[PDB]
Amino acid sequence: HRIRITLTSRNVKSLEKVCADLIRGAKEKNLKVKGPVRMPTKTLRITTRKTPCGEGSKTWDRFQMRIHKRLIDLHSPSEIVKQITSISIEPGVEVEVTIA
Amino acid sequence: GPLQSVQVFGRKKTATAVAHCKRGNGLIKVNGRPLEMIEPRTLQYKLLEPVLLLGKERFAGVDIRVRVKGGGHVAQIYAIRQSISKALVAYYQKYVDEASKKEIKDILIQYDRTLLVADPRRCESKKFGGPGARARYQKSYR
Amino acid sequence: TPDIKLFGKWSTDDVQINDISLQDYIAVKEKYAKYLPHSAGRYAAKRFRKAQCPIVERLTNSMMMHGRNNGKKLMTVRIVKHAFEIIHLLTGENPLQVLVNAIINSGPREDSTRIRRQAVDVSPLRRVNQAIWLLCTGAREAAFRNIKTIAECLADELINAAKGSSNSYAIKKKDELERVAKSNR
Amino acid sequence: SLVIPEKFQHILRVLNTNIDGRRKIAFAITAIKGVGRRYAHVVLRKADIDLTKRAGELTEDEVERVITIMQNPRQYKIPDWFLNRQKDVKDGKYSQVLANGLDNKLREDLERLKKIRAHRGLRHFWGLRVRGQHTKTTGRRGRT
Amino acid sequence: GHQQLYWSHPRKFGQGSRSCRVCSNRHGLIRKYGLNMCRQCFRQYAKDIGFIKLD
Amino acid sequence: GRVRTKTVKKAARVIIEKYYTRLGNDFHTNKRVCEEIAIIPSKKLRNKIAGYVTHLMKRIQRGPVR
Amino acid sequence: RDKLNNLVLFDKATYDKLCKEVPNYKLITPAVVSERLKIRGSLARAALQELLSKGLIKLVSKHRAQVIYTRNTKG
Amino acid sequence: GVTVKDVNQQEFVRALAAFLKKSGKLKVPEWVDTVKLAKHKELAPYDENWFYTRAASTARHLYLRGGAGVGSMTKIYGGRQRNGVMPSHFSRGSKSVARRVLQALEGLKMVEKDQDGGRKLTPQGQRDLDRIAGQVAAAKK
RNA sequence: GUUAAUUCCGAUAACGAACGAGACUCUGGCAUGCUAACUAGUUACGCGACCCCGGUCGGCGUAACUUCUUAGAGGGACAAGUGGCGUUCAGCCACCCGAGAUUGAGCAAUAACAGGUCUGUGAUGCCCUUAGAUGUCCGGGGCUGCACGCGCGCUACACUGACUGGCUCAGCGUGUGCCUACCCUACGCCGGCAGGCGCGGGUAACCCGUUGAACCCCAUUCGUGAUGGGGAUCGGGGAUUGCAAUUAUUCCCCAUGAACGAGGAAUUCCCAGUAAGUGCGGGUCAUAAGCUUGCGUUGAUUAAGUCCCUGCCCUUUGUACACA
Repeated sequence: HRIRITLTSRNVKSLEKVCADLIRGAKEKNLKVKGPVRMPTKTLRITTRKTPCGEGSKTWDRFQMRIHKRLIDLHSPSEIVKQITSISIEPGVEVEVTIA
Repeated sequence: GPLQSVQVFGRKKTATAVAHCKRGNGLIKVNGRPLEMIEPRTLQYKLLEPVLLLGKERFAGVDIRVRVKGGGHVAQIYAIRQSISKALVAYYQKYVDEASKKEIKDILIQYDRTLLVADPRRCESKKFGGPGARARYQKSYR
Repeated sequence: TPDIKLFGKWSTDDVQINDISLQDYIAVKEKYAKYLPHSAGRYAAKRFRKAQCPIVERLTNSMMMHGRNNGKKLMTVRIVKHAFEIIHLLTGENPLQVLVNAIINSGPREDSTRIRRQAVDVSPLRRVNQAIWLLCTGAREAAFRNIKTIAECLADELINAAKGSSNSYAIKKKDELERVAKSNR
Repeated sequence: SLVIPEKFQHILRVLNTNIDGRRKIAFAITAIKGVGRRYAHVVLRKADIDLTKRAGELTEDEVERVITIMQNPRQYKIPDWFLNRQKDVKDGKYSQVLANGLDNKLREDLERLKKIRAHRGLRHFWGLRVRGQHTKTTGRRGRT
Repeated sequence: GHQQLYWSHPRKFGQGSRSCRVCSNRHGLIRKYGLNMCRQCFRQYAKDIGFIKLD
Repeated sequence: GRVRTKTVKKAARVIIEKYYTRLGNDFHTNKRVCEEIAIIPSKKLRNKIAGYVTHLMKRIQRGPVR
Repeated sequence: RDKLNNLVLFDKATYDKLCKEVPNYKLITPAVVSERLKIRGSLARAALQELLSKGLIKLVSKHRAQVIYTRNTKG
Repeated sequence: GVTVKDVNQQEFVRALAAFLKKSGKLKVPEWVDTVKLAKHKELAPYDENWFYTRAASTARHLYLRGGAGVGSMTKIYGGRQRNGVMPSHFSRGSKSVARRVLQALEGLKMVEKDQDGGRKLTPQGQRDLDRIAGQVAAAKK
């Protein structure tokens, strides 16, 4: 009955829209819901050379991929969770549903 | 009766120290140990600055317990030095009259800005092509 | 002591600044004296904010030099404290007064510059800077490769500069710069 | 107690090498070849010797005992990880060698490498680096 | 045999067992996070992967 | 170096020309007024425009503006 | 060019000089004692420990690098 | 009374080393007086009874925080690995010396092994540590 | 005239404009206000342990909460206010209030370089080889070679230091792989050591890890001696990774113990959490950082100016240069 939703996303405001839609769906379906917990973000850092060869001034890139993760707990059976998570999905957010 | 819990933080570049004031006796300790044994021991007067500037009567009724994480030695010493003063100012603002709070704040501002205002100086990032934030590697002509 | 500030065991008062040219640039009286000269920073952000820094903190910050010692401020506070102890146990007077007299008797009143060089007088803040640098250089030169420690050498340099017996390296370089400036004018 | 006593020797003759008595014992033993700071501390700790004394107040039967302990590392309870000739080629005996046999076994190992004509012996005979160093940029003050 | 000596080399390690997944060369490999590709093609396709120069 | 550019100045002149009655003297009032009347995509540009509006209103209270 | 010929232990004349003139010095510190008596700094520190055990000099502030001793009180 | 946080630790570890000198039943190994305490150290210690002082330090570290096994002991006794011509780094301490410290403090009851690994400190050891803390407090009064 | 700026004020054969700069995005402190937290803590308790009612416990669990932790909407600073200088316009300095009254990075205009890359590509044109191959594979060597010089770095030349114990503080981060055969490690034993053996945890705020990192703090040993600085060279031995270490892959133990006493002309980088000291992460990695890129601790001297040297940008002048 304690079902866990993990939301992993690259974009910020799309993930905010998805988690706000999940909050509004849980509030309209009237179940005991916890707050969305923000795991700390991860900045994938890549430092390579701008030049294909090694001839010139020593320049370096900083490729940054910022990934984000949130979690939402639900006190509800599995049919309610599948009914919520089967509606209004977008490619920016990956959803992981854990039963236990 | 009412719990006079006052939880006030103070921030160095990494060192964040949170002082906790309540009603009690005149004892001040940091991470369980008092101010008498905090290494380096040369900065004992720098920790006893608010006690010597405000007297023992103003600290005789307030117990202070500080949790400490982050920073270095001097960073944590200045963090607890700022946090106990800001916690005393917040306690005297919340639970007693504002006039004595204003006078103690005037004494602290006339002494040093470090007791109340945190420093916004943080470590500048190292750039590519240099060993530090501003320094560059040694250029060789011909 | 809520009324008066005790610099270690030393009082803020009983400091007789003889030179009227340095009464604003020596910040030791009643406002910038503390318990220990160690501090956080910010004194070198503005141009004339350096003058508001106390002179014991300026000696503390100028002592740490030459690579291996840059960044030991607690350690040079220990040096300055034990040097003040040696100054009091030799002279018997206030070591702060001995240091102020050393600055006054070691700061050069003229210098040479390029506009063939011509002699011009210096700013009082520049004279305090030159006096601190010369006495620190003399203390480090006396303590380099010697049994006599850095605190004893800094104490001997400040006491010889306050006495003016032409034994301190700062006094010798002050006389050398005065002779060169009298020559090329 | 800390004044100069009688029988104070300035130059000790221990294993055909002069020892200055002005230095402490644990670092004046180290002037002898084949024994350094760590092995000197181990010998002076495994023998009942207070090492705070100088190298001139210690007596002649006691330094004969020190000589016997330094010549016999096995029988006076010293383990086999302070020895500079673990698993010797000729006798196969674990022992610490003192100031003459060190150079003797060093030149006998060089003679063995010369006799087998290995690359290690060839680099020793040529006077070059042998542990795999780089002689393009370094090694200039020894050769003209 | 030819089948016994055509693949007698252990390729369990080294920088020649692994290669790029675009160029299949053995220089400048970004093995971090399973990219397994050279830095020039990484600079070429960082916008398609998702790496962007923020700071 | 705190010098305003033409994208701040001409837009602020158009704002004061079209909405002189709504604007006033207080910075934290006419800042929100310029936010509500003009679509400014950033707080920094909004603060630059509001500061130049306050400075032009000071010029109006001092005298005529060309 | 120059070599310091410092004594390692006490002579009789140097021990009498350390018992006579050293408790009359304003600075009783091992570097000054070694410079004025041509002895080791460690021997000077050992002599200071012996004078502390005897009770002729007065400690001011001890430290792992430098110890500070002075004379007896006047009154 | 008082705890060990009211007590200056620098003389407190020497006081518990003197307590272990008074007791003298820790069953020390044979190779104490010949071993170097880490892979990054250089000399043998100047003090002949460093084992009792390090056992005192082990006792107060396990009083302040538990769950410290051999890896945590090598971390707290790690230091500078001075590689010589190469720049120096950090290196852990030696495993076997702290392991023998834990075997001595398990042979006579001052610590006790805990679930999910680690060594906790027994109430008998807490009794002895607070009594010697009161001893150092009465000495400094 | 002013500005870091062709940034604006203002005259004006100009007017309307466009790129760049500015503007923009991200990073950093200011929030005791909102949203949230059993993958983070705080305060009160129920206990348990110890000392003489009180103190401590990262020892356990819970009635609220986000102050410490994290990330979202935000807000906050704009020359806003005062006093001077200035066409009273554009702007500049100081100051009260205030966390900032100039943080840094990315992008960065027209046009050009006979700059580097065909050794990044199954991006490619021309020429050459194509079976005794310049295709490909296997075995070994070499890319490390050494009378010499140059460039970037590391270690020291010491007592402001070396050695030995005690104490005490982080964040960038990374972690089990399509092929891929190779992860980070808690804890207990064997050994001084590198390491070995067993069960565990972790696809990552869960486990390493409260990331118990160094300089620094305290107490002995040293005594101006190329000495307990320094660790080059070299011998003997023990393990790890790999099919294979010999030209010592790397790590550890003992021993041998060189130059170096602050470095000439000349030259590199920099002005605030900056230089510098110091250590920790990623890439190269089976074994591996004397490199590079990020991060943390301690943390200054001196300057708020100049064309003197080296160059750059507008105006005028001269040219017999225009591969200038």
